[PDB]
Amino acid sequence: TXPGATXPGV
Repeated sequence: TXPGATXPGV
């Protein structure tokens, strides 16, 4: 996720 908590995706 995110970041934080990447994306998704990336």
